[PDB]
Amino acid sequence: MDIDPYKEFGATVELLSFLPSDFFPSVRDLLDTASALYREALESPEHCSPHHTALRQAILCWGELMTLATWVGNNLEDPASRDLVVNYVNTNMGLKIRQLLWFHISCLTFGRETVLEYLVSFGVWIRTPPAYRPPNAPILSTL
Amino acid sequence: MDIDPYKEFGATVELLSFLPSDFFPSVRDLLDTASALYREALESPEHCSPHHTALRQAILCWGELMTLATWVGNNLEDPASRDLVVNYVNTNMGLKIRQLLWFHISCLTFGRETVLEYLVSFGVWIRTPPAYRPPNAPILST
Amino acid sequence: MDIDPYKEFGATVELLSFLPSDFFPSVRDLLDTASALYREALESPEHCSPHHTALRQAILCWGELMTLATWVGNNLEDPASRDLVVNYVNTNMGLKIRQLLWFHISCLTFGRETVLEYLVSFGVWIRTPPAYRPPNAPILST
Amino acid sequence: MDIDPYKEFGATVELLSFLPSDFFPSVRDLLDTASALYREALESPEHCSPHHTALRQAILCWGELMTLATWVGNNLEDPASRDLVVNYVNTNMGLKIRQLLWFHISCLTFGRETVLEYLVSFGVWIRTPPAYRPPNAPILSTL
Amino acid sequence: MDIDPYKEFGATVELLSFLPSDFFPSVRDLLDTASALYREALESPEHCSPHHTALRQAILCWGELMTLATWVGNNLEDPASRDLVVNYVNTNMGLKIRQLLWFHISCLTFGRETVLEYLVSFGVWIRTPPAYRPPNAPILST
Amino acid sequence: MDIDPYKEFGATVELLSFLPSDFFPSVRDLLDTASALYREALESPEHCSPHHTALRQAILCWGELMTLATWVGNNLEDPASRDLVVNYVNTNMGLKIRQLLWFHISCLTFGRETVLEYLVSFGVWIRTPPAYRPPNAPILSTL
Repeated sequence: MDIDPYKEFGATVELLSFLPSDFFPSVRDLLDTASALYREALESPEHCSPHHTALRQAILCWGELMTLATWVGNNLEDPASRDLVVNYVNTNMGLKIRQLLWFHISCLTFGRETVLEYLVSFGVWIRTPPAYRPPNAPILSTL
Repeated sequence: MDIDPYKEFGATVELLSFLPSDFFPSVRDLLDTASALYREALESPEHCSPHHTALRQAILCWGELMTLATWVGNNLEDPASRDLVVNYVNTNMGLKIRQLLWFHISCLTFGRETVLEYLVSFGVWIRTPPAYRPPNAPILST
Repeated sequence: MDIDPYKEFGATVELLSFLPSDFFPSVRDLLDTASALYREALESPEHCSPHHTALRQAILCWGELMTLATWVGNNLEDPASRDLVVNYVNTNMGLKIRQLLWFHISCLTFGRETVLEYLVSFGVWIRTPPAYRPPNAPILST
Repeated sequence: MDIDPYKEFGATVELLSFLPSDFFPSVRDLLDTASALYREALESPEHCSPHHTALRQAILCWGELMTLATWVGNNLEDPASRDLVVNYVNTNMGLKIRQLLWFHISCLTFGRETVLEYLVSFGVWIRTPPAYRPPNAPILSTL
Repeated sequence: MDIDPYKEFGATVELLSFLPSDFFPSVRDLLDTASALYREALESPEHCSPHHTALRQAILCWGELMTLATWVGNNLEDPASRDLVVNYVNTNMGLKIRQLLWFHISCLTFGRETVLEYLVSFGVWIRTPPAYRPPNAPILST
Repeated sequence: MDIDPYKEFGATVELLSFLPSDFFPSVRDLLDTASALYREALESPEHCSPHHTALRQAILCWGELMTLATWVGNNLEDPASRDLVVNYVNTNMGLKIRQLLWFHISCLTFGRETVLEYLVSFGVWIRTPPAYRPPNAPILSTL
């Protein structure tokens, strides 16, 4: 089927799109911030929000990838190739895990509302030829 | 953090262990059955349930794997290892995705409780000395 | 337009897929069982139910096929191909008519819900790794 | 058993009989008009009327025939014969699908009542030796 | 994003289809008629209706084509190819611009309901073995 | 008849002119965004607003071009000429689509008024000799 991981949460991949690669922080730091401030919840037996759920679920798919790597490590041979893989994992696939981890964690910290609004305004901005883009981009805050 | 896929849904990685690895059916079949009776919802724009959410995501996770699985086969020159990876993805990672798709699709179909009851009800059979283990094992149903 | 035989009756061509082709019994038997417990109604002059209506029509569709099946055998001179057709009719087209007669006669007999539940309840079994698939498969009944 | 596809709908094959071959329009156009103005319904999960039901069911038997043809096409050999079949399909069998598609669609558009009445009066007419038949036949309308 | 220019006006492209393509009048004609009885409005500063709005925009899209059209014959040498373009424009596209301008100008003239009613009406009549149909096809009136 | 696509939206082509043409984002982008936040509506059987309507219809004129385009690159023999047309479309006609797509998507996202004001405002900035045209420029968003 065609599942947009974002509909549920009133967002759509096309929207969450305009956020440029450089925008999301490190998978680590993402993970890091999640455990830093949602661990307890995340660990707990309480689904805490469709948001929380997804987050766990993602924090997890990521791990599996980490292992796919660590095994491609002590298993794939021709370094050159065993490396081709490890980077695909570590990068492309990573970048994706980043959005997810971002979109969620952030909602968890400013609210689907605040987050979505941000996304909309960020777009507007980023969609602007520099010639007219205000100097600095729109940072996400709590208001 | 140590997040258990199954904690919030009343089960636990430990519990699911009751079920023998070679028992969850084919990812395909799982996907197949999901789209067969949840396409709609899954596709809906309203979490229909934590189960729904989970399932959606797991489906999608598997998906990413499949793409990695492809680009690997389309970017690893040396077959030997390309194939080495193209399987691990397609097989081991598969197991996990398999458990997930089952535990959730299964609940969506029969009910967390029923499902959990099943898991327990299954252990038994499976852990029962061959001497006395019924011909038919327990099976989920309505 | 893409009309699904089974949409209005709460199922769907996809769902019925759960059942293996070589599982619907013989057109005969179907017809036989229909006339055995619905001749009356089927023959009545009041739709007794959308199911009834459908069934009536499907019975009749099969019928037309059978006639085509005959006139072919009585009008195609070259056996080879005459026989070529006389089978396709009698066999492939048959499958479909078979599913139909079953899904409807079955509901008429046990109940859309029960029937639908059955289909789902069946998938399971069928999709269950041989290692653990019960001896007896699920079966409809009262 | 002896099922008259028309009893259900207070009609009988003998009645629906007098309608002459030339009377029904093309299977296509029938189909065409159905999709043109009942598609939605027809597609929908709602049985919409014993009428609708039958219609779907027929729109469908027709298709199967189309395929019986298309396969007799890329499968039957001796053209001469592979053609004998394709025409039986396309004609005799077709003419029948036509009535059905007609009788239903029409009720769906003027009502079992109006339709049946028409049929009765049409008969009367058509059953008349030309010597006495009014010039033009009775067309079906909404009143 | 599947968008049917006709949905919001209670009609559909498949419906507008029902009428034979050759039955819609000339872009010119249509155009001239819109100007004939709507210039004012179309030109007006207040959308006078979804119809007006659509119609307006439609007149304008057509325009851009007539332009693309020109610049082509005015920048293209290979006339066969230059003409291929210049025609496809005036044909396969016009036909659409044709029905679109008709569905709207006609609605603004007789009324959505009617227009719609007309469509089925004719469509059907036109497909009726003449032996049995009103003598002369129907037409739009207030 | 001289029809201004913008008149009935209390603005005019001559006004939008304030915005330097090179400033509208990509048709894609624009489309992408429209879908990110209006698909649902756009798609619906309810005219939702002059904006929605105009917009639906423009989202289409585009496609008609993208199609004339495709067909062109598939029926014109002489390539150089093919590629001539294929650009004048994909590029020139495009800008105009770009304008609409923006102007409408933009009002639907921030409001005819706002949108209108933006223009006048942006105008000012831009009209301003470099010597004095400030750092950031006007821009719609959520502060």
